[PDB]
Amino acid sequence: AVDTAEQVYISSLALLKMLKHGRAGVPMEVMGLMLGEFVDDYTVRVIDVFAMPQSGTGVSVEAVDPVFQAKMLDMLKQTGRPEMVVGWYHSHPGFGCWLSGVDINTQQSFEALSERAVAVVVDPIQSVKGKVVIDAFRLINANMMVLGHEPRQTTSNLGHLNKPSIQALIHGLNRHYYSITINYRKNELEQKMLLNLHKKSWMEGLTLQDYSEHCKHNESVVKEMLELAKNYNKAVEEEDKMTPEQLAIKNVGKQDPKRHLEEHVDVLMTSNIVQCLAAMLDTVVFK
Amino acid sequence: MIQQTEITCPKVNQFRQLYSKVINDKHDDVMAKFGAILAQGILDAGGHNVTISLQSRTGHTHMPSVVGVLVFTQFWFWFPLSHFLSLAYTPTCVIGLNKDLKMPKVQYKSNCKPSTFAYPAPLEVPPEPNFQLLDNPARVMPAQLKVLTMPETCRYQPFKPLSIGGIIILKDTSEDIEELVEP
Amino acid sequence: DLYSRYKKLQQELEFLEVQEEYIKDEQKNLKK
Amino acid sequence: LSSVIQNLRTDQTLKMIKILSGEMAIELHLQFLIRNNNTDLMILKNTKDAVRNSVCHTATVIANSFMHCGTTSDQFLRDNLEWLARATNWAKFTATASLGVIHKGHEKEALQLMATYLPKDTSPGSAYQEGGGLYALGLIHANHGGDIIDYLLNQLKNASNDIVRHGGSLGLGLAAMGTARQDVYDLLKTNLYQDDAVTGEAAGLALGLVMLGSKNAQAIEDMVGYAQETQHEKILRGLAVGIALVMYGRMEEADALIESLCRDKDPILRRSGMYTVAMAYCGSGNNKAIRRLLHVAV
Amino acid sequence: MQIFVKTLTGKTITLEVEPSDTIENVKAKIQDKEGIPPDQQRLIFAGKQLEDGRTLSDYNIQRESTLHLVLRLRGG
Ligand SMILES: [Zn+2]
Repeated sequence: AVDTAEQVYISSLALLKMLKHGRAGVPMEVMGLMLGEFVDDYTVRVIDVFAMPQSGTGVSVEAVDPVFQAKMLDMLKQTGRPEMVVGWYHSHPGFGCWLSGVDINTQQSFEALSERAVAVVVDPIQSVKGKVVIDAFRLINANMMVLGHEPRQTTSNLGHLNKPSIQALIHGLNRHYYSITINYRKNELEQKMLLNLHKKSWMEGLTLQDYSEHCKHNESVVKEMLELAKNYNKAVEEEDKMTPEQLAIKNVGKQDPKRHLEEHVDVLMTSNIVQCLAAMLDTVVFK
Repeated sequence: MIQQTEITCPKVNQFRQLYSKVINDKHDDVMAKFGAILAQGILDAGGHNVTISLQSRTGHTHMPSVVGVLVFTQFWFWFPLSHFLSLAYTPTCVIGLNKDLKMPKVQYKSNCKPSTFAYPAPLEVPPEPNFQLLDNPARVMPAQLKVLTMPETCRYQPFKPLSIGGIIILKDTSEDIEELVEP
Repeated sequence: DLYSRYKKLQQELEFLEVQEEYIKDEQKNLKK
Repeated sequence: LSSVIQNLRTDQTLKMIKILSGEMAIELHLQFLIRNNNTDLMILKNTKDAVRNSVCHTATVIANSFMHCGTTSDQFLRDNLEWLARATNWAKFTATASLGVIHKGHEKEALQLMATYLPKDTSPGSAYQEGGGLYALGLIHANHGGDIIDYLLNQLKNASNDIVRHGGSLGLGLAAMGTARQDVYDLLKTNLYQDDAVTGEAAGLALGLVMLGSKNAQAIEDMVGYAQETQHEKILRGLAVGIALVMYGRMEEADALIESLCRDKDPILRRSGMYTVAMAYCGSGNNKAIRRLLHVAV
Repeated sequence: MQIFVKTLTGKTITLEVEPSDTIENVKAKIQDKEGIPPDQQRLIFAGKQLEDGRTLSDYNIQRESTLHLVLRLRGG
């Protein structure tokens, strides 16, 4: 029955609803419903996600009147397209991703009312540098605890798509629920135009760096590599002429090799060879 | 390593205990031991009687042996695809059948510059000759196909020069042929 | 053995001109 | 061989037919494997007892089938049948698939042996038994036409479940591998246009099997014309191999097709173009191909 | 009478209740047929919240009426 080759197909505009609704209420645990489609037994997609209003605190979240949900889904039928729900989500800002006490109670309610109802956990205050810790989990029945739990190895791609860390396998993994794999449904006329509007330019190439601070910046770059050249003179030649060990403390905890002295030269070329050639075009182009 | 002995490379016994280490350990992965239990069946495939090769006898290449191995490379995506590796199993026989039923038991020998190898014995541990006579349905390593020698003391000499394992005929020049047996 | 060696020196030359190419190509993408 | 046996018939005549189709060449090969046998029982016992309640029964029934391929000896299906009936739902599929690998080549004997297990009388609620059963009959009768293609063709005309549509199709494409019969080509086209999201791996592999080294003008165009509008990924991986398996050693006659799949940005279809340039170039020292292969490798 | 409880999951549950019954009886029947406690069920009739302190005749619920089943939504 249950496979280990499921991949949820979230859309790009789904995940942008997830982080924006999660960053909106940070200290109060936002809470919404996830709308998608079951195309077959073990691939599920989710493209558009709406939200629900909440009244919860920073550790638990309640709900509102249920006359809002059925009136929402009725109005989404006539506009765009209709679907049936495939799960739900929340935000766990404090800790990582595991299913709490009432989180497993609402999971039992949805997998009995609906079919399978994958739940998704989002940490909004972790997705900071370049990476996100979004994950989706899924309850397993407690009766099949003498046989396999997510058994029946069909493929071998289920091992490198997820590696549960020590903070994950202590709460519910793997005796209560299990994790599921996430890929991103990327296509054309959505992804290319996503970068055709964000990291683009027209006049940025043919624009001067305004020499009031350009050559002023090069003063404080020449003087610091001047001091590194003061440091470089003694360092290598004293090390080689005293002991030829090619080793200790000048090997274990040092930082002044021939890696540090040319990267300041590397920055100083790219900042100036471009800046020299940028002032060459407009002499020809602009009369 | 297929149908190879200790004298071919000493790393065979280093790997068989490497297989037994990672399959009799408890603190490993299912994915790690899955490659080990698969390596048990490949190394002893067919009872040391078949071999895999993308190359035929006469410089040509096999179509099903390439098909059998490239679909086997797709074992990540579907585990019953690994049954298709059996299409690349090629025999290592030298059976000298001359008539459509005549299978005489010709005792041909070999000549090895080292001592004996080639079909080791199973282990259960819980003045040497070099002219070993073999019958016609007998295995032979593909690396010792040139060091065999037809029996010059017998009149029965084959038509094609037996220099590479495959199938040949026996040019019978005597009278009163015998020794037919079929299980 | 004066002609069989002569083609083998070409194939060792042609492989090596390929083997110098993509490693030189890989170093660009490995900087990325 | 099928052409030269057709141009031959355009006794010593009947003697030279049988050796050009191949009947005794299987028989002496079968006789060679039933005489000589060196399979150690103890190692397989030393691997069986070191298995916990995990998924490794499939790993063992694929292990013995490799080392008893053509041995035609059943002893693990005889000493612990209760151990074989432990795991389920594809282990029963793989085990009856493994029975055909052990009987690698009989052409009559394994048919009447597996004539005991009819595909309507073993179990009504176990399609994996007959699914791996018909998968095993294709493994045994490989590259030998006759009644057996037509006997399996009529079974796929009246298949019950889609699991049965797998092992029937992989057996039927393997039994007609390289024949390019139009009748099995029509059945596997309309199998692909069923819009089924589970037999797409089954139809994609076997269609390249029956069209192996054919270079059809329309099969490649229909399969890449099908694998653009679909919305599953097993349909894309089945057709990934099948558009590679249709061509085998053309050496300059796929260079438009190799470029057409690498220029596209579907990741499966870029991956499938790499298998096609592998299969079109066998044993060749094409410096331009290895130039192109390693540039897109990095 | 026969009612059509149109749930929000695309599944219509047919029940055999009486016009003189209440909401707790329907909740108990749903719990017996599936496994959802009564406190986690919110029956909605034409955008109106049904209360357990009234009967089916108070909300003009006749034979074959479209309902809406909403479960208790709460996370932590
Ligand atoms: Zn939660």
